[PDB]
Amino acid sequence: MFQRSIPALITPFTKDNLIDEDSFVDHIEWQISEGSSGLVPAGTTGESSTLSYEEHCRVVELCVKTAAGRVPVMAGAGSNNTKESIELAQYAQNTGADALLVVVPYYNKPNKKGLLAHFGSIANAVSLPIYIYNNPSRTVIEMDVDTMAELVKTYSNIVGVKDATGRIELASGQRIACGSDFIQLSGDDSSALGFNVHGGVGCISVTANVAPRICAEFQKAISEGDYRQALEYQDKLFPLHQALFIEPSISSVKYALSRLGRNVSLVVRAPMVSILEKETMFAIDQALDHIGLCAG
Amino acid sequence: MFQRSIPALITPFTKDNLIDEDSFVDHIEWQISEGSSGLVPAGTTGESSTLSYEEHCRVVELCVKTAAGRVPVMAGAGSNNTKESIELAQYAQNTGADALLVVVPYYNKPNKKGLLAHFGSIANAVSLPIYIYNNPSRTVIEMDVDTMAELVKTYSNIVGVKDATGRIELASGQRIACGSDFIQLSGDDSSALGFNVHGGVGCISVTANVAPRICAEFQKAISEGDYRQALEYQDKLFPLHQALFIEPSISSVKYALSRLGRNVSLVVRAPMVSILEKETMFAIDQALDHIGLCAG
Amino acid sequence: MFQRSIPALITPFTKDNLIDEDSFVDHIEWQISEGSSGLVPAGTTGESSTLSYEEHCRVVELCVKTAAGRVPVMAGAGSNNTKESIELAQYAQNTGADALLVVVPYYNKPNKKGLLAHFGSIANAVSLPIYIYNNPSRTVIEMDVDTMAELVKTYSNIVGVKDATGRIELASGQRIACGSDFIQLSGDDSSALGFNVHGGVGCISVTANVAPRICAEFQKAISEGDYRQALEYQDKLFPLHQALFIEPSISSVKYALSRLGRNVSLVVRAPMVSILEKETMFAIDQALDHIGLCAG
Amino acid sequence: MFQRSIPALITPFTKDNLIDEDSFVDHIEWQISEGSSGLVPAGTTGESSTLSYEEHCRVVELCVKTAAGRVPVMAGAGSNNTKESIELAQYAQNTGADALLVVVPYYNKPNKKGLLAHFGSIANAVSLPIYIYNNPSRTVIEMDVDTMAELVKTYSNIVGVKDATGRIELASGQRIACGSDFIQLSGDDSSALGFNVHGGVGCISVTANVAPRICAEFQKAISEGDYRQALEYQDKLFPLHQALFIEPSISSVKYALSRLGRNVSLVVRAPMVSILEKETMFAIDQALDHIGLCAG
Repeated sequence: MFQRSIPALITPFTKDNLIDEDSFVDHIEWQISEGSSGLVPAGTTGESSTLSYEEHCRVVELCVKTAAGRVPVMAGAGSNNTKESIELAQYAQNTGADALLVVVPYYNKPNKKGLLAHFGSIANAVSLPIYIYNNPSRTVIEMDVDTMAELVKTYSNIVGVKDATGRIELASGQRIACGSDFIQLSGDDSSALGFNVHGGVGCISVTANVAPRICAEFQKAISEGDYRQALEYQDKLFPLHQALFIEPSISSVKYALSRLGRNVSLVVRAPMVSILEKETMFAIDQALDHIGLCAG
Repeated sequence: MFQRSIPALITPFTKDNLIDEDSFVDHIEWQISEGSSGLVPAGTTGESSTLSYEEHCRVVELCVKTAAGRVPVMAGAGSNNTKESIELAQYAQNTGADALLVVVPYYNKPNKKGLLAHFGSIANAVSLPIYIYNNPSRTVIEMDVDTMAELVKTYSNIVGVKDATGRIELASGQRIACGSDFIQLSGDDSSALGFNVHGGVGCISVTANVAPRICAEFQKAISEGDYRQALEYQDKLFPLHQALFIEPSISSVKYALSRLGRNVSLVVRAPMVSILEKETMFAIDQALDHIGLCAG
Repeated sequence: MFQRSIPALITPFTKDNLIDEDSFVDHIEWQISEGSSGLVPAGTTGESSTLSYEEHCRVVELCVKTAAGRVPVMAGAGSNNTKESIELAQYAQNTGADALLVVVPYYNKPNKKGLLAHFGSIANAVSLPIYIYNNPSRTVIEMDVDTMAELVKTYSNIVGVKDATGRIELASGQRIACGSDFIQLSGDDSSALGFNVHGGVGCISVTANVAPRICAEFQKAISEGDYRQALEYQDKLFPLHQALFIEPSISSVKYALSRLGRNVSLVVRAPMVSILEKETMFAIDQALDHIGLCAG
Repeated sequence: MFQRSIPALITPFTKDNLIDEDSFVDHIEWQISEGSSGLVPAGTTGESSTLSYEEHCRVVELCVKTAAGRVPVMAGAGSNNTKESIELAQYAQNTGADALLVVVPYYNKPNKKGLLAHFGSIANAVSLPIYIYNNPSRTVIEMDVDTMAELVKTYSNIVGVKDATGRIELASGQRIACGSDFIQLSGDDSSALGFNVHGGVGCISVTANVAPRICAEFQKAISEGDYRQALEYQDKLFPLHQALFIEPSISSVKYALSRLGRNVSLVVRAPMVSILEKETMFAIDQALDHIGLCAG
């Protein structure tokens, strides 16, 4: 269902700090027409932390409605509050999302029993497929392979993992412990290539917001086993993958989009800021030039 | 205003998962009568992450009402959403809190510019004193000393720090950069003794929920400069400090209070769980009995 | 020159704690005849830390003489003492080694200028090609890509890197900064597969000591672009890669060899010990059974 | 036997890269006359890693000879090679050292069983008191409290710890597990103050090489229980402690001694370098002048 290049969509805002619905719809349309194979609205790159409950639901509804069955929609239903995660997940199901992205809880640092209770509670409350989002660079705690495999064995609707660790030996461990039917998606753009050769089938991507066509061509080459061409694409994309997280990626991505001439405002929500250092903007501009996408 | 032993209060719940208002009031009154010098409602140990906005506000209101001016109240007023932080902060001010505890944002990892924007926006929105809560073991990012000093220099109501790093060299750096008038409180029970000799004047404490009298005695000895006596208390308390975070301290504290005969249910909100391993309960019971806390 | 599967050779010892020269020769012969493409004597897996200067030179001499030009020999010349590294490197050159493996200095933690001085001093003292061995899990410090690229640009005989980080995004960075002529070898068995698709051409391997034929077949499949078959080999080898570093790999490898019936004693040198936990030996035995190599 | 301020002595070298025996003797005599209470020759700050066996021995012999029983001498006698450690330890005993400093092995990462074998073999080979030097920021592995206690319980001449973690909670854990008779010395200048209030009785110090009198005064105030006075010294010394490890402290200490007019050359052995950035020298000079150390 989910494969190849899947943007973790930004959430654009107006000058007045409302959801810029027309910008969001346009970005989704453009993503689909440039070759993105799926959509993740209201994830981390979507600024889930600074959306109200209502706005989070609106972002998911609007992504589901816009996509209109053309590509599958994996709605962000992440929080560190299990009851709220259930409510987000049930809203996503009822509005027509195809799957759920559920982050390992951050900040309050549950132990293994707490992870089983969190993901089990969600799995019991919805019938949609659930993807575990493992990102210890943000959550501190990391779901281990034994816990992942136990969840996969216990609950039919826990089907996959967004693996943002960038440690691809884990892709092999997860493939052996959970089975080759388990859907593994990279959550780290710069190691997505190696992640797929170890068993992954796609990438939930920051850079795809900015360069959807080349990211789609990159993932197509991997799926066809043209790993020579995929490396050629890797070498062209890697400087952009890296430039987009010199400073926080949500600000960096929106800057890159405006420099491409897209209808996306620079506005982000505190504690994120839109101001980038001169050297950061130049690193992004040169990485975009290097993929032609700008100057050539 | 804030000094010696200050519990980061638990938020007790009923078997029906409502706020146990009677248990909360009794806990505060017991804490005061045993020597706690101040109160922090709706912090991390207070399960702020699993409280709704209205419950969080109600916990703060109740704590202010119950303290009745006997001890100062530092309300938890911080999330990783600046607008929500301002809303919790302004509620706390209008209901009569004496100060605010504002955590460095977790999960979404702002950069230094974002920290200045976050803490600056909160400081401009209230007139109450603000304490920066630095806990990188939960937030991943760490506010550095230059940023902390800039905030103190820029905003007159940014007045202190909850320093939960456990790296007491930072106490010396913050004392020099921010001034000896900057109020430093330990956020790490096990290193609170050294923290104070480096410049701190108290501890926002997990263990004080369980053992408020001995924790108050420990801090009193420190403020009297009886460091020999403070080290004897340290040796009695350290095993309990340590046993309470074998598993998440929220669950462990409520287990301990229940065992001591306090009217506190075991209930916690997912992803916390109340089930503890037997080896964990055994370690807690041994540390409680070494101190001599069972009335029976 | 160096490609595919290259064992970091163990150094066998007799009951009496001398170098077991006949065992070493036999292990080398067996490695070559099973398909290993190169040899690294007196590296980390070779217990370089507990060899005398004389014994280190003897191990390199004996590996060079045994190999007799059939496969290339990359001699360990690593220490955290630059003068001693020069002496080891010059001995290796004079005895007929084909290249040098030079670890980033451990324990004394030089800064970037110190790394330039260390690797530059060695590059000036020999004409052999030098491979940088980056392993911060043992050295704490990590050579960054700018430093690596500067060394490669400055000195003709710094030609490659043993990259033991297991973070394969670095393979892409090193490929772009140092050029595709730069020889990158994985130093992490479990991520070797993804490391090669990102630009690597081989692996300096622990597991190859134990399963040289399958490791050689694994690397052959990668070099032929049969990444489907390589993944099949990965899934068979990964449990053995992981089982060999539950406890220190030098002890684990020698245990595995004796369980295969090879003439290798269990003896290691303090502070390493030969005693393995029951659960460790069983994890290794099952991983060997899973590659048939034992039971079938 | 060991208490208050104990420099980890630098090893000065000549322009020809020989041991500057005259400079070393003058440094020791100056350290004693300024209040240092003991001496550690041929430790980390003494560039043990770049000394030959015969130079290391000569540094220890000279330090013992020069101290002339006025202050005790704790010889560096530890590498990551147990047999070499025994040889350095036995030399130190036979030349008249009072105790031994034995680092947890670096680079080759023994497990707990290996630590027991390492420290046990050394303890059985000498009758001198042994101090465990725990410095995971250099060794990666960290001796845990259970292992330390087992060693103290098993070997009567394992008597104390050099604890360079900077995590003073470990001081409380070691005091409880090993006994209040276990001698704890800080290995981290910046946290030495809190370390002592948690149970320590002195500091094996980098900064004491540069500022031995004020460091001795600082430690004297602590042992007198004048913690208010100790905090005033902390505030004066902390900027110097910090400035001396902007770049490797070996280079920074010799730079500072040279600037103060001591007969100590700048020479260091690769991979250390004597060249410091101007911003580093400026920070050191400012911290030296804040204390008032320039005679001119």
